[PDB]
Amino acid sequence: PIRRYVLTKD
Amino acid sequence: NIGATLVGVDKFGNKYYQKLGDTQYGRHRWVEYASKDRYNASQVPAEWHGWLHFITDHTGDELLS
Amino acid sequence: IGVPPNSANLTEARRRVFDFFRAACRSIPTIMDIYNLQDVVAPSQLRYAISAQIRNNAHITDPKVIDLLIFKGMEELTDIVDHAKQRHHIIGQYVGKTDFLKNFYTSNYF
Amino acid sequence: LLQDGPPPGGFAPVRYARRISNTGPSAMAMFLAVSGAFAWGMYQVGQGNKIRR
Amino acid sequence: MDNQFIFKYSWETLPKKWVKKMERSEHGNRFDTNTDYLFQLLCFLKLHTYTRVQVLIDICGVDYPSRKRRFEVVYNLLSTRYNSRIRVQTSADEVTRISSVVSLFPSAGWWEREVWDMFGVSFINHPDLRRILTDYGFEGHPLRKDFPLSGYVQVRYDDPEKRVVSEPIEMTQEFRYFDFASPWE
Amino acid sequence: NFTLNFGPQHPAAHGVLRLVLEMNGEVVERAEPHIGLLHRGTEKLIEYKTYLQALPYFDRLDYVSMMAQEHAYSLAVEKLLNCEVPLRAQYIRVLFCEITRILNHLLALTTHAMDVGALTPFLWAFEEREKLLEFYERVSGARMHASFIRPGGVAQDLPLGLCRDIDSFTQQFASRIDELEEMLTGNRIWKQRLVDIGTVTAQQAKDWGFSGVMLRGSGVCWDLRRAAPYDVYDQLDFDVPVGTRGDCYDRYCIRIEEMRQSLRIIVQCLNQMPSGMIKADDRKLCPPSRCRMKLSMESLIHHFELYTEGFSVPASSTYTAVEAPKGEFGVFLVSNGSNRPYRCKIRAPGFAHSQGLDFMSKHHMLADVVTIIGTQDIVFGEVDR
Amino acid sequence: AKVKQTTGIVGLDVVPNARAVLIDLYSKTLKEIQAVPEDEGYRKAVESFTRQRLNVCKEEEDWEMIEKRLGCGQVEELIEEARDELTLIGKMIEWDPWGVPDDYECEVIENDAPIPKHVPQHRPGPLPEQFYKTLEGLIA
Amino acid sequence: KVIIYSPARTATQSGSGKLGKWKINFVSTLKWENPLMGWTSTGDPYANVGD
Amino acid sequence: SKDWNTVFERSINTLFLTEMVRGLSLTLKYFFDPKVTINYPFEKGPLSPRFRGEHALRRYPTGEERCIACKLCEAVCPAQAITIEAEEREDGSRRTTRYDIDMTKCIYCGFCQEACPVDAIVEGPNFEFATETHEELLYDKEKLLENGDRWETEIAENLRSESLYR
Amino acid sequence: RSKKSPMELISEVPPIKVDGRIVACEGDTNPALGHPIEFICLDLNEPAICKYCGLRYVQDHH
Ligand SMILES: CCCCCCCCCCCCCCCCCCCC(=O)O[C@H](COC(=O)CCCCCCCCCCCCCC)COP(=O)(O)OCCN
Ligand SMILES: CCCCCCCCCCCC(=O)SCCNC(=O)CCNC(=O)[C@H](O)C(C)(C)COP(=O)(O)O
Ligand code: SF4
Ligand code: SF4
Ligand SMILES: [Zn+2]
Repeated sequence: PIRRYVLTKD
Repeated sequence: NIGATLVGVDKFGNKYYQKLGDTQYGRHRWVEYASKDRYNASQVPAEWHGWLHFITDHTGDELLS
Repeated sequence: IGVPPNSANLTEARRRVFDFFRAACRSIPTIMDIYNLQDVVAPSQLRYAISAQIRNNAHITDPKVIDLLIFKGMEELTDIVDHAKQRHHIIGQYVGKTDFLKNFYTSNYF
Repeated sequence: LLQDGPPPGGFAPVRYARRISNTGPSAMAMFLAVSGAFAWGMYQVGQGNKIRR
Repeated sequence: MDNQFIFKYSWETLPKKWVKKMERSEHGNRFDTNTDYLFQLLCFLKLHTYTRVQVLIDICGVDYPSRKRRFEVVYNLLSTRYNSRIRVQTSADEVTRISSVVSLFPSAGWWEREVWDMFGVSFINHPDLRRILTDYGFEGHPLRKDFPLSGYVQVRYDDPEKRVVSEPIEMTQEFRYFDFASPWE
Repeated sequence: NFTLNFGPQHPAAHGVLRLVLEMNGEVVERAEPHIGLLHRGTEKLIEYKTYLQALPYFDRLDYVSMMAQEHAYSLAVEKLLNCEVPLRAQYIRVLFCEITRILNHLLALTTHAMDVGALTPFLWAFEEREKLLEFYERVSGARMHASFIRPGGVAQDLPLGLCRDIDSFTQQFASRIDELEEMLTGNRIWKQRLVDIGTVTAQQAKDWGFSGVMLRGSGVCWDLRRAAPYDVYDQLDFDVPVGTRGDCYDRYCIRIEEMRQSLRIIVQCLNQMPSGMIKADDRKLCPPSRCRMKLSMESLIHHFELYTEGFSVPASSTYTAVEAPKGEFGVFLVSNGSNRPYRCKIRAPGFAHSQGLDFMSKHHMLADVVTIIGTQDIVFGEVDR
Repeated sequence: AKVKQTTGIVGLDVVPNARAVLIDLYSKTLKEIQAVPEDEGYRKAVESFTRQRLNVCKEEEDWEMIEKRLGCGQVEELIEEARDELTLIGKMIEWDPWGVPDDYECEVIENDAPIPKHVPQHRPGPLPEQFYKTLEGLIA
Repeated sequence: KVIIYSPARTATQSGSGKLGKWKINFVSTLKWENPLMGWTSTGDPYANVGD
Repeated sequence: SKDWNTVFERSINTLFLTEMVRGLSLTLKYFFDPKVTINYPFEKGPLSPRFRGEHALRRYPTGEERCIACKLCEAVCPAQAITIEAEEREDGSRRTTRYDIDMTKCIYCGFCQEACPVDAIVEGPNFEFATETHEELLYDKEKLLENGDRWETEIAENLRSESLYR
Repeated sequence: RSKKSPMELISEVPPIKVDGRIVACEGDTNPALGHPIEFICLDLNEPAICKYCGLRYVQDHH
């Protein structure tokens, strides 16, 4: 159960 | 030296005594070595070793059977 | 005092190396005085030994690596100066046909 | 099937609250037991000195 | 004050570019920064009112000899009045100076030296950074995965000179490494 | 200010303690303890042995609270494994942890008193500690180093004739505590040799990481077994003693009250002892019964693959924390996913207590330093790992 | 009704009439936070709870109600809490950590591994209301 | 002088769970027998580091 | 604050050492009580059937040795004390030709005892085996088998007694 | 006695007689104190040796 989401701006 | 009764004998000659208390430990059972020359510090056999250390309630004479 | 930040460039590390060598030379009478060694060695060739050990590692270009060697040298110097290192170790570290035939005669693995 | 455990009904209660007793000699009476003894003893020493003289 | 509330708050309140990555799990909340904004992050986490992290439990260290940033020091923290735990960690390197946090938590002065001793990650603006655990004449850093378990030098007493002298290691019975690893896992 | 070299070679100062310090002639300025004389190297040796072989490392560390030390390792492994332990095992683990707390407090109190000079309660308390080392002899194989607690449950079930003996001991242990306390608390010399010594403020304790009795001797109600209760402690009823002044005398009173509370918890655990199995059953990390592996195939396979390979902890990392008698003891496990731990750092409570000695002996007498050493209860097995 | 007498914590001597000093610190922090930008969460939260604390302490007149209807510890702990907040404000003004970098990434993981009910897990009671009402304003 | 290689799958067992991992093989081939109990002695510190 | 009636009692108590004679009288109550020490050479302390002492290799009642060279004990020993060498006898069955234990490395943890599938090795209740030479502590196969033979009548009874557990 | 090695001492023990085709050997009389149970199919003209115990079994008649 792995939720790995990488952030980003604009 | 002296105690309540005497519990069996040994092929090495040392006699094993037994005293019974009420609520506190101390002076329960000991050995009077047959010899006196430093008694080798270890002369109890395998049958009487368990009885001396309260490991087993068997006398050691009964442990043979 | 406190540990300085790592040098930005090699010319800033070079003065650090000179300062470390300077401090090592300044403290060199103390080792000879507190470890009771006068006839075995003179203080002059200890300079040569320190210079050799500091010039052997002269090909390093990275400022961080040079700074780390200076750090480790300072720790070793403080260990030696203080009553941490023990006698007959400073003197241990400091102060034909061919090689192949000798190495062959002594062992297989050289 | 013979797990060791508490007896049916539980063990007896135990006290753990640092019971305080009082076996001290006294509170004030020792002062008299010293002072009156001192006075009477000094009188006896005076009588002994007179006898020795 | 629990895991989720702290996660929301430190996601909103914390300035960006500080936490490189973060995790939320039952094992522990992590805040992986980038080995430069460490003093700032700890200072914010120590002085802020809604995160009054006061005590630094320990300063760990993990040697990964497979990544470019070989070492990874771990800062365990604890907030007494909020009753919560924060685990901040970075990525270090064998030749690099990571900032020290003795100014904030004075207790770190000895874990700092121990991390220097075991692995070799030096620190800046630290009063001592002297070896604390190994021998005075010890060489190398033992907790690195490179260091052999038996070590490099042995110690014995020789009679020709009445003193204890170190010598190259030479063991009577070698350390038997049993390879129990199996497939299907 | 001249410098003299401490470092006595005997357990009359706990042994293995250099402690070079600065002297103005009668008042010490800065004391620098030189730890490392007992750096056996457990932390490096952990990574080379499986999760079962590494358990006896934890008995050696802080070798007076044996079962309170391996308990942290067991809890960490259980957390990394999602293993559920039966209730009876939890209760007996709590009981034996309380016994460790009693042993540690007795040993610390009497060693500190003998450092001060009072040598008669020392032998009285070891006479009483005989009775608990005998209990340890009964359940496990060895008197002191007992690998009783395992990640699943406990190693073996309790013997039949144990609870009666434990309750018989607890009947008179309170009177024994009163006898030991009457000789020191009410005494005059003890007060003048402890009061206003080594005072630590709450801010100082928090800054220097003094979790344990030192933290609670400054007015901070931080009990890990109440703030973060791990085993069955919510059911149990006990109080947390908290001091008012950070001097050595209030730490002594706190330790006495902690022994009282430990006796209370032992009584509660003896009363509320359920039946059932001792080892876990959800995951496969427990050996099969020796009367079962000799007639079953899968059980024998499990026995073989557990006593050679061991259980493989899934790859993760965590920091557990239990309330050791010294203070907060925590194990930072990093699991590679294999049967051997990747990295296992051990957070010794005595490490921070020993580093915080420099500011505690600020402007004190030199003989005023041995009492500060005694009041913080430092053993050097945990300090140097 | 009377003086605090003992505070129960060593090294934390009682500060008589702590409400005045507490109000002074809150006012200084409120008038000093104007340096940092409004849009950021840090200011948006510090202004929120500092203003809440100022209102709740100005409504009351004695310590035994100030700490009672806050429930955030004794009236004296709030003093060093506010002092530390002011120190943090000053330090972060000096640092100036603002400005979201253009090339910014943050791998946020949501690992969910269940742990047993018998491992040491911090299980405390609920927080006071303001701790929860602050995040509503922070998000919106 | 070291050798960098990936250990091959063992023939006796059909699982491929130990593959994909690379190791450094220090050639620590110097081992002898203690002439009292038959134990294997070494003088090379890298006897099993790479393993 | 004082009332001229409590300062008198406190000054007197601090002047007549009452709190010291309290402890002085307390220390004397065990002087006439029975003692607790034991005459070790004659009477020894109480042990338990699970005691871990000097190792012993037991054998079958028929006479065949019980060890089958399974090497579980060697692979589970945390201290790496046990060294085993096996070989197929001309009889056909597998047995040990060199089974020795380093009693200097051994820690008496009982892992080897509980890892045997056949109960070949056990820790006897013998806690008195201090020697004079270091090389004697390296227990080889013959010495360990002799230990097993010597304590068999009690080792077997100990195993049978606490067989309800493990 | 100790002059006889166990290999030469087990050979003199007479083989057991079993009426059936397979016999289960458990070591000692108590199952928990012996080796794991081993079922041996004794069909040849030679005794079947228990691999754990070394005991031999001979089939007399069905
Ligand atoms: C059967 C034959 C037996 C022969 C032996 C007698 C029994 C001896 C038993 C000895 C047992 C105790 C031994 C302990 C050794 C150390 C004790 C020293 C304690 C001490 O010095 O404390 C001082 C007070 O005691 C003191 O001052 C001690 C001196 C007290 C003298 C009493 C003076 C009373 C005068 C009353 C006169 C009455 C008549 C007047 C007309 C100072 O106290 P502190 O510094 O600790 O506390 C703050 C005060 N500032
Ligand atoms: C008794 C005393 C105890 C301590 C003794 C010392 C123990 C540690 C000794 C340190 C060991 C090291 O390698 S630490 C020092 C190693 N660092 C360097 O050698 C710098 C690299 N070399 C250069 O920069 C230049 O070539 C240079 C040669 C400097 C000049 O040439 P220039 O001018 O063109 O620059
Ligand atoms: S575990 Fe027992 S049977 Fe197996 S090799 Fe060791 S001693 Fe022999
Ligand atoms: S008792 Fe422990 S250390 Fe000793 S031989 Fe057995 S398994 Fe190895
Ligand atoms: Zn058989």
